[PDB]
Amino acid sequence: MFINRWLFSTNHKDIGTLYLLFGAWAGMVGTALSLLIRAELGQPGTLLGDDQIYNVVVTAHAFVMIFFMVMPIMIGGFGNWLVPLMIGAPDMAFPRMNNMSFWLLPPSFLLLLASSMVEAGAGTGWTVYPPLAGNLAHAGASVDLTIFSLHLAGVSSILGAINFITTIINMKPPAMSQYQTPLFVWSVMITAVLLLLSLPVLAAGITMLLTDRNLNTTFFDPAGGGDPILYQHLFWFFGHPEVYILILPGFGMISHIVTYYSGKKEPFGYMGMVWAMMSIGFLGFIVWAHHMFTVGMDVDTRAYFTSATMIIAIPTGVKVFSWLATLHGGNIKWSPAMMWALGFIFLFTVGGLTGIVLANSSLDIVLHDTYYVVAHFHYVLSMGAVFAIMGGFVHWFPLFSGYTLNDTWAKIHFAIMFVGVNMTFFPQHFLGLSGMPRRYSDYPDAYTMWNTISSMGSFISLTAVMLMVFIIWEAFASKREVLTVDLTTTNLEWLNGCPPPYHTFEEPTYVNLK
Amino acid sequence: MAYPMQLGFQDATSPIMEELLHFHDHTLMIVFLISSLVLYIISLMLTTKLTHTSTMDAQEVETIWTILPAIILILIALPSLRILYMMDEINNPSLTVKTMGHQWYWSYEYTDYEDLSFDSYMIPTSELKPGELRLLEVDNRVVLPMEMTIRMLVSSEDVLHSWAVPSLGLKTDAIPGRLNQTTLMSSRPGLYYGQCSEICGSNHSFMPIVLELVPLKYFEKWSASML
Amino acid sequence: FENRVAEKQKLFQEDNGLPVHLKGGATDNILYRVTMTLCLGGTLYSLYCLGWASFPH
Amino acid sequence: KGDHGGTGARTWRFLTFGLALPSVALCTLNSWLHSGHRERPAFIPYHHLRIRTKPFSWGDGNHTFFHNPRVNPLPTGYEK
Amino acid sequence: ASAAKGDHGGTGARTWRFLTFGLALPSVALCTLNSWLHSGHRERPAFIPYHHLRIRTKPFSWGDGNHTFFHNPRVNPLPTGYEK
Amino acid sequence: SGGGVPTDEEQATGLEREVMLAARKGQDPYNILAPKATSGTKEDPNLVPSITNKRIVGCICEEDNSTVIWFWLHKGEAQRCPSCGTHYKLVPH
Amino acid sequence: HQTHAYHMVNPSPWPLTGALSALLMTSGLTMWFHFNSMTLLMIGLTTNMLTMYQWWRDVIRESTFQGHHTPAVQKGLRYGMILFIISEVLFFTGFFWAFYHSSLAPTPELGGCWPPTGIHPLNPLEVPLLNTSVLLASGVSITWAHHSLMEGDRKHMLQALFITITLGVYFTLLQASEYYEAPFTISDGVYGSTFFVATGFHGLHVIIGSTFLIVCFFRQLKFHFTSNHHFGFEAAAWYWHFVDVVWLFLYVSIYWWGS
Ligand SMILES: CCCCCCCCCCCCCCCCCC(=O)OCC(COC(=O)CCCCCCCCCCCCCCCCC)OC(=O)CCCCCCCCCCCCCCCCC
Ligand code: HEA
Ligand code: HEA
Ligand SMILES: CCCCC/C=C\C/C=C/C/C=C/C/C=C\CCCC(=O)O[C@H](COC(=O)CCCCCCCCCCCCCCCCC)COP(=O)(O)OCCN
Ligand SMILES: CCCCCC/C=C\CCCCCCCCCC(=O)O[C@H](COC(=O)CCCCCCCCCCCCCCC)COP(=O)(O)OC[C@@H](O)CO
Ligand SMILES: CCCCCCCCCCO[C@@H]1O[C@H](CO)[C@@H](O[C@H]2O[C@H](CO)[C@@H](O)[C@H](O)[C@H]2O)[C@H](O)[C@H]1O
Ligand SMILES: CCCCCCCCCCO[C@@H]1O[C@H](CO)[C@@H](O[C@H]2O[C@H](CO)[C@@H](O)[C@H](O)[C@H]2O)[C@H](O)[C@H]1O
Ligand SMILES: C[C@H](CCC(=O)O)[C@H]1CC[C@H]2[C@@H]3[C@H](O)C[C@@H]4C[C@H](O)CC[C@]4(C)[C@H]3C[C@H](O)[C@]12C
Ligand SMILES: C[C@H](CCC(=O)O)[C@H]1CC[C@H]2[C@@H]3[C@H](O)C[C@@H]4C[C@H](O)CC[C@]4(C)[C@H]3C[C@H](O)[C@]12C
Ligand SMILES: [C-]#N
Ligand code: CUA
Ligand SMILES: [Cu+2]
Ligand SMILES: [Mg+2]
Ligand code: NA
Ligand code: NA
Ligand SMILES: [Zn+2]
Repeated sequence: MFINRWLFSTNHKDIGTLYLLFGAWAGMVGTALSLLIRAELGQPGTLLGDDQIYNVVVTAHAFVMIFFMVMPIMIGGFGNWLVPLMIGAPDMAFPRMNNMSFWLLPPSFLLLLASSMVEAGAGTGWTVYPPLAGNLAHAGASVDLTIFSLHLAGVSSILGAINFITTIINMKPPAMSQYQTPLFVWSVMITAVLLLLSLPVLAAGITMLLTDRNLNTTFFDPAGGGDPILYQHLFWFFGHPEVYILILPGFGMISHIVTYYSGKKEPFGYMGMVWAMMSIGFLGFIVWAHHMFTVGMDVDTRAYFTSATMIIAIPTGVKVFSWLATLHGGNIKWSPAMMWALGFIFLFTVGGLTGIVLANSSLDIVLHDTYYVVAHFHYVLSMGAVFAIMGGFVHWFPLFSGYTLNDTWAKIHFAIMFVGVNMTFFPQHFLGLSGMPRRYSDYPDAYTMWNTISSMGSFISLTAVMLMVFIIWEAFASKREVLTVDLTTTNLEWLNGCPPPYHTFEEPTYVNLK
Repeated sequence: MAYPMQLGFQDATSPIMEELLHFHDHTLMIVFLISSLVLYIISLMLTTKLTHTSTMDAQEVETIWTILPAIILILIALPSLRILYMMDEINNPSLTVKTMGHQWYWSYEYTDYEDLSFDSYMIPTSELKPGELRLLEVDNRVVLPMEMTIRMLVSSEDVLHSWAVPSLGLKTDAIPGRLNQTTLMSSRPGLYYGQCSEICGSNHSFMPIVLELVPLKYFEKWSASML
Repeated sequence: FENRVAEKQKLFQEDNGLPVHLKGGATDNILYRVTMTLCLGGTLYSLYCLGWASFPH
Repeated sequence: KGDHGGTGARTWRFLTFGLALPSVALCTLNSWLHSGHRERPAFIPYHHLRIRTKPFSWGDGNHTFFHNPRVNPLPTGYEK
Repeated sequence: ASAAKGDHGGTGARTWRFLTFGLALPSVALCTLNSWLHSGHRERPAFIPYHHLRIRTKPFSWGDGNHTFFHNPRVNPLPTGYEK
Repeated sequence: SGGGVPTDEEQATGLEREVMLAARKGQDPYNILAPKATSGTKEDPNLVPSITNKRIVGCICEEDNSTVIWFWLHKGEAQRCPSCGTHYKLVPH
Repeated sequence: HQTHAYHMVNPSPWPLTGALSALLMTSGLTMWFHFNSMTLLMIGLTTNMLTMYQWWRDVIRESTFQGHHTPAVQKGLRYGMILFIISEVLFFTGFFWAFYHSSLAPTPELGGCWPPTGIHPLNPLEVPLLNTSVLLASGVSITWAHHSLMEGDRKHMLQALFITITLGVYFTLLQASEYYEAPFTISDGVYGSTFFVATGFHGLHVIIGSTFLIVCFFRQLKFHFTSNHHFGFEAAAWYWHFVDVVWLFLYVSIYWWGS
């Protein structure tokens, strides 16, 4: 029965639980890697005494946090648990294929571990650009294991996207149109469309890297008439959609949390929120070269990519102002999840603004490949994603487990994290403006003060992560079983109790057309 | 070069970098304003016992929330693009210098007349002369004439690198098989420092760039002396 | 050839409690054990190769 | 991208106001921003241009139908 | 559009069989003729050891590492030229 | 032309066949169609079938509302949507 | 217990055996490229085929033999196959992008021209044109098969499907022969790289699509399809039209415009 249930699952809630456990474990790995980064930088000089190992740590930190923490938690975990419940469906459209999207991730992560254990690892950056990542500068198996890890992660997510799009289109109540589905369900649909279209392009590019390294192709090697810059276009044609993939389910969860703890039945401006996410999804395919403003592109191309990139702040601003307008007039409940969501709004806004700075290709010449970019994305993406994840986890943990958390401990955890991430990443703006490069294991002496502060910040967030583990333990240890939650009339996922039974909606909801 | 506790850009050494400073000042004000307005409104929404929980009409306010950000973006894009097109405008340089990136050092070629080339390596910390800067000095600096428009051509003989000099507003990736052009003009004599800006393996942190800007007559004597 | 779909419908609808991947009978169990043994043993073998490849040899 | 369920009137109005007309407005901006007369090139009486094998059936026979004196030279050059 | 048929009415099985045997398979037969007329071995070109061709950055994982997977000795020279 | 291909009437089985047979009778036991509302007054409540004694109703109170109002409807006296007051009455089997 | 029309699938081991097959194939390719051994790769290919065989066998059992494919379930599978084909279109789009990037801006190492100096392309009017007529003709014959099935005609469905498969096999054998006869190789710079990787992935998809058609042929011999319910045949025909359209793009781009 254990193996049938947890290895042979065809159940959306149990597969969601597997993804949350996997993503939480990966989050420990990725946090440990980030602490090693900041330990190397925490004083001038060398700590590891091996800058290839430092480069391997940075590369693995990013792959772990993106492919094994954020996407499995947001899409595999919250998406599987919540989407079928929010539409009254009895499971996902392809409940068995869903299990393979899960089970592809432990082998994907094992391939990443293998890459770091053999030879001298893949110290490439998560971009994996040739020729650094080719067979002369990274001879041996590490880069090929990294490529295969990405292939398996990509297959998992492509099949998961097929599953979520099919489920959301085909399995709502017959009376429910797309414009009666909750915003989290929209956010998952749009994320899945982006995954469907973008991951096959990455798969093509990394396959061409694999064949240049092993079959004597020359897609990226000028000696054969290839071009390293072609790899960058293919990678970023996926990688820009990927940054919206990482945040869109977060936007969905934030809309639900802000609505709920404002005591409102609905988010402000629902159709504007749908418009904004669709517009971000669409524009997200036409801006990628802003990752390439220093490669030598023509000026008119730089001008186009600057302009298209700035257009995205318009629909994103609609979402920010709409979250503020959802708070407007609320009976505000100062729950820990609400604190996470308010932290998200502010930190996402800071990071999105420094992204707007970077969109100006003239200024990006000076800021590219510096810690300004690292500060932009650890605000807008890294800590945007983490804060929405923690808000969703605190808010929905009682649904998934049947048990309540201690709210005072959860507020303490929020406060420690908010201090820690700001101490870590705010000083990186100064490092970037004053010219410190990213991807460095050591820095000229002038940069010492802000590196020292940033590394001290990293330990504060470590204290928060350890506390989060204790808080989860305390809830399972004490066994306070949920009775009721408010606002079930506008939050269907709660209406089957906590946790809901293995099978829900065996008798579907009744929804008529008036 | 940067100095301890610095918060913003290195001082501008070239006119384009001056322009960038003023453009940055213009944009950062907007970032500050918008970020503080969002913070303020968050606190405004959270500090009243008054309520309004019935459905709110969104059309009127969404015009404000799209038109105003669109205007703001245009007010950023206009100076941004003017500077972009200024940078690209035809200049007619007096000198062309090539740089080739390698793991892990730069080489320089001055082949307008004479065939001069040399390598430029970081000074290890153990060899620095007293008062020299850790991770920044090189054995052979890029000697160049001040107050003159110079064409730099940038490539690589192995992996990607990127040739950067922040105080001149310069960062041009060094890609094998490609010859990327940028223009350099220093308003002042002096030593101007930069660091390799595309991850190129284990010694990416340790292949700096040092320009040495001197009057033309001194540049010519230095060139002549290489014969 | 003759249409024997009805006989397979009766087989795969028999109320014997078997999950669909085993409901064809003993052959299903053989093919399953073969597949699972290859998968699990190959996985153990791949972990050995990792250990081997993790050190200079 | 997304919705794909019913493509009804509501969806096509959403696309009209949410994507199509914003695109027209952006391109209208782009155009009325690169507008402004550009220097007319030196006149050169190339034989493959300003073709006259029969007079035009209007005007003096020598002016094209939407002749713009600022930018359309006659076979003998620009008009005064 | 730049076709020349007619039928329409209904496109059923009879029509698609008609197209299969009356147009598609005759076209395959004709291109099979065209092809089995321009068949034959042309004179292979002088070998020149161009550096953008016969690329070898890592040995192939089969044979002696220096032969492509569908190596044809008659028409595929090695980096050192044709085989004897 | 010729025969030899089974029809659904001949060969569909299981739930597929149940859905086909019910559709012939004009019935919808498997909830494929959206039910059409009544006037929803106390005298003419919306009639909600269930195989049990309670079922979740979602009420789209006005056409084009994006917010759906969800609640369990129990057997017995008709209940009203907490947003619009429209009446629903459970009709077990 | 349910009163919806959707399919609650029995707990299954095939997702796990499929995921482990992927680990074995990828670690297997690594061991082949780097450690001179095919062992893991052979195990992985075997477990992959076993997993596909048993998983799709079970889908047939669930649908033809057990009746779980109600119209709502079939509609989901239609969306799923369309979305899968879209993802495969984007995968090929990356290889077309690489081909156009390299051929529209040929670098000095090529001679600054396309085709590169020293490359002698195949004549697109010879076997490549024959392959084009073969795949176009098989798009006509599969459409005859589909209409025969809908019209209840077993014999002509089987004839037309057999003709379709024969043409797919003919394409594969012609392409195998062309690969052998080609005087350029995958190691012949970016011309060989784009040619063999793009047409090779397409040839893999022809073999996949032909295999799917062969499954459908045997299921039809066993009377699985009804005149109205035959989604496996519909999906194999959509996939086969996808393979035909990718070939037309390859033929126009790489063989004709790129010659
Ligand atoms: C904003 C995120 C929260 C975390 C904030 C932590 C930091 C607090 C600042 C909280 C307020 C931040 C104000 C900027 C701090 C530095 C002042 C400055 O002169 O910056 C100027 C430039 C470069 O300027 C120059 O060319 C040199 C000028 C120096 C001469 C005067 C010296 C003394 C100035 C005082 C500086 C203090 C050092 C700060 C040292 C800080 C160490 C941690 O630097 C930069 O561009 C920094 C780029 C940051 C980009 C994001 C901006 C939007 C977020 C902040 C507003 C939201 C509400 C905050 C309300 C905050 C609510 C929590
Ligand atoms: C969650 C992930 C995420 C998200 C959502 C974003 C969102 C944005 N990003 Fe960022 N970005 C990354 C993750 C993300 N990014 C990562 C990981 C990298 C680096 C990759 C690497 O090299 O490893 C990166 C790199 C990166 C670069 C390249 C810089 C360089 O390498 O030199 C650029 C440049 O344009 C950029 C811009 C932006 C912009 C304009 C947005 C916008 O979508 C933000 C829009 C939001 C707002 C603007 C705030 C809210 C709006 C309002 C309050 C309305 C009013 C505002 C105005 C009128 C301005 N990003
Ligand atoms: C999601 C993405 C993500 C996240 C969360 C993070 C988190 C952190 N990162 Fe990030 N980082 C990247 C993505 C991310 N990073 C990427 C893409 C790069 C670029 C790589 C490259 O250059 O190639 C990078 C690079 C990078 C650098 C630059 C290295 C260099 O240029 O040399 C640094 C330096 O300080 C840094 C530090 C940190 C720190 C201190 C944290 C954290 O310690 C901050 C605190 C956050 C946490 C502790 C999260 C904990 C969450 C969980 C444990 C989940 C729990 C789960 C459930 C409740 C279900 N990162
Ligand atoms: C009959 C028509 C063709 C049918 C298919 C035949 C086999 C091709 C297999 C296709 C797999 C496609 C991958 C493409 C890789 C290259 C193979 C290209 C096609 C091919 O077969 O190319 C051959 C080279 O094969 C070689 O190197 C060896 C190739 C074998 C090893 C491949 C290993 C790499 C596989 C990696 C796959 C990654 C996939 C990831 C998918 C993720 C999606 C989310 C060409 O032979 P040649 O002697 O150089 O020149 C002919 C000279 N007379
Ligand atoms: C470098 C080498 C890397 C190698 C990596 C290899 C990785 C994976 C090993 C794959 C093993 C596959 C095993 C067979 C999977 C069949 C899945 C399938 O067919 O799934 C179906 C759904 O997807 C549908 O239709 C539509 C979708 C069908 C998808 C079939 C499998 C695709 C696997 C490759 C994916 C990437 C494709 C390329 C994109 C770039 C059925 O859904 P179930 O939930 O099962 O059932 C539902 C029941 O109602 C049916 O009665
Ligand atoms: C279902 C469970 C399945 C479990 C997996 C089966 C385990 C197989 C054990 C055999 O292992 C083989 O041992 C050979 C050594 O004896 C290796 O040959 C290699 O090593 C040789 C040197 O002995 C060389 O000739 C070559 O590089 C190469 O052939 C080869 O790599 C390896 O696989
Ligand atoms: C039922 C479950 C149990 C199954 C156990 C399977 C055990 C297989 C062990 C044999 O290992 C093989 O050894 C070969 C020789 O030792 C290798 O060939 C290698 O060496 C050859 C020498 O002839 C070369 O030609 C090849 O290209 C090269 O791949 C081959 O790759 C490898 O697999
Ligand atoms: C028409 C469509 C849906 C309306 C509905 O059926 O409920 C609505 C939803 C969101 C609206 C858009 C957003 O509110 C953002 C923009 C707001 C501006 O005031 C008009 C253009 C603007 C782009 C809007 C056009 C249009 O009214 C949209 C696209
Ligand atoms: C045996 C079967 C008759 C239908 C039924 O079984 O009653 C017939 C009908 C159509 C026949 C097939 C089709 O004519 C297509 C093929 C024709 C080839 O010449 C022989 C094999 C070939 C595959 C045939 C084998 C066999 O005789 C089939 C399969
Ligand atoms: C951000 N890209
Ligand atoms: Cu050279 Cu970094
Ligand atoms: Cu981007
Ligand atoms: Mg860079
Ligand atoms: Na260090
Ligand atoms: Na059909
Ligand atoms: Zn109601």
